[PDB]
Amino acid sequence: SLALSLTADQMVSALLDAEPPILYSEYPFSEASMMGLLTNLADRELVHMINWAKRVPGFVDLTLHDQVHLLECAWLEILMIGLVWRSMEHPGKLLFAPNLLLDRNQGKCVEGMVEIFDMLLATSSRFRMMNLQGEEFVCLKSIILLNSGVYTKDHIHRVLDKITDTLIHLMAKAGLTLQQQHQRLAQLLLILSHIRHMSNKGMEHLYSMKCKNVPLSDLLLEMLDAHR
Amino acid sequence: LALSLTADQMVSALLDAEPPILYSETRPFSEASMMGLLTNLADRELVHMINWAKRVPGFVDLTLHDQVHLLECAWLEILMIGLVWRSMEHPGKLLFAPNLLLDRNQEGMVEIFDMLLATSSRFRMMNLQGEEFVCLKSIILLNSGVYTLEEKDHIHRVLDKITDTLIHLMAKAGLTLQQQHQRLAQLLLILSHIRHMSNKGMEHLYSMKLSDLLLEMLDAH
Amino acid sequence: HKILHRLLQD
Amino acid sequence: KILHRLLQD
Ligand SMILES: Oc1ccc(C(=C2CCc3cc(Br)ccc32)c2ccc(O)cc2)cc1
Ligand SMILES: Oc1ccc(C(=C2CCc3cc(Br)ccc32)c2ccc(O)cc2)cc1
Repeated sequence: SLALSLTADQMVSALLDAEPPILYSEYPFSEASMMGLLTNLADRELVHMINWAKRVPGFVDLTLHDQVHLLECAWLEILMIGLVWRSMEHPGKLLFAPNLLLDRNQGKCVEGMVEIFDMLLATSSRFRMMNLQGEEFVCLKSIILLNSGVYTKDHIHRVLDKITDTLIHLMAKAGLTLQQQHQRLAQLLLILSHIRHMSNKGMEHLYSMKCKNVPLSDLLLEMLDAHR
Repeated sequence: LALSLTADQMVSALLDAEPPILYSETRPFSEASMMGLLTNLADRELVHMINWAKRVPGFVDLTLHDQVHLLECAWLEILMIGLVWRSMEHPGKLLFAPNLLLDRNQEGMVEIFDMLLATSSRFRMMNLQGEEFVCLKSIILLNSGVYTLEEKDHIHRVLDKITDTLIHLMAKAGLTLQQQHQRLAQLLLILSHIRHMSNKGMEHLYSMKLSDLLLEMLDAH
Repeated sequence: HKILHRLLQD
Repeated sequence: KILHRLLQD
């Protein structure tokens, strides 16, 4: 059903209208305060992500258990790619919230945060150089949701192909030649490999400071325990 | 340099650069013994991988520092995609070595085992070709540590070439343009899982931290 | 069971 | 590093 029938334009418009809002931080130089603000922000973002995921064409058709699995698998990836997208027009900076601009120096408070910060900045620098469009971003984020946990399925692959056809459509409507269409497609999808890496690095750090007592939210704890 | 080779020359170069399938050291037991063998095998596989990377078009044009970093970042990925490739026509089993077929029922091992099995089942479903495999494996080497003064547009140029190489193979396979984009996407989305299996595999390795070369590769993370 | 369950249904 | 040495040899 519902997703495979829609045209590329209808696919884009659906994803654009489904976009989660940009939330604000609580109104930093401490490990406790730093993680506290990020934890609070991430938890409130998760609630909007779940509803965004619902408006993702094809995600509804999945059973509840599979919807849970995909969200548990890619929640940090989706949070990070959104952060990277928000930080595009802020080079050398990470826009967690409109009232929370951070550079790599402020990540020195929390262990492991500096390394992830640089990887996040490098990703944002890549989107800038590639001049990533919002229509392409919403496609990449939907792909992460459907792909990341698909091997841990036939219908999901069909929806993934639809988003692929959608990405090519966007590039074809941009004036790019066939060679430039495949190539840019490859360049975008290869970044998702790096986003996966940052998520895994971010996951193990969160779990590290979870057993070592900032008190993570109950929702975050559930998402985190899905990765053991 | 290597940015002039045609799609056919690119494939042939990678196919000729292909490392051999090493044997391991046939009774029953053991978890320690199990990871002792996999460590011994991977250690010897590393030596071939290092000299395999040299034959990868464009890799030799990079500095010693970058070559070290790229290999440090993707060595477990390259090992795992090779493992998955070996176990294509062995459903439900992993071909670590021609004299080593392990099933799922034989800490954290079985979790990665199932992911490796699922990846192999995916290759079988898509009917992955050896020409496509050597491209993906080369992509891993160049892409995994490209985002971790100096420009890396050369690496992107080689990556774009391998993309063209992949597409050229599929156009020769009789696939339509739509089928060409799709399967291209399908192949590259697997690299996300290959990255994942490596990360989960990496952390389990430096939690039980015996090979000397492996210790250097492992401490890099 | 899980909070993710309720938010996925509500 | 052994890796750097093997990339030389
Ligand atoms: O409980 C947390 C704390 C931080 C994170 C995030 C990240 C980003 C940087 C980072 C570094 C480390 Br170390 C650990 C986690 C995180 C994050 C939060 C919100 C976003 O929109 C995006 C990411 C998520 C949940
Ligand atoms: O030191 C090691 C031990 C095992 C691995 C591998 C794997 C596969 C399964 C596994 C599970 C865990 Br937990 C950790 C590592 C590994 C592996 C070994 C050889 C290959 O050709 C491919 C992969 C690599 C280095």
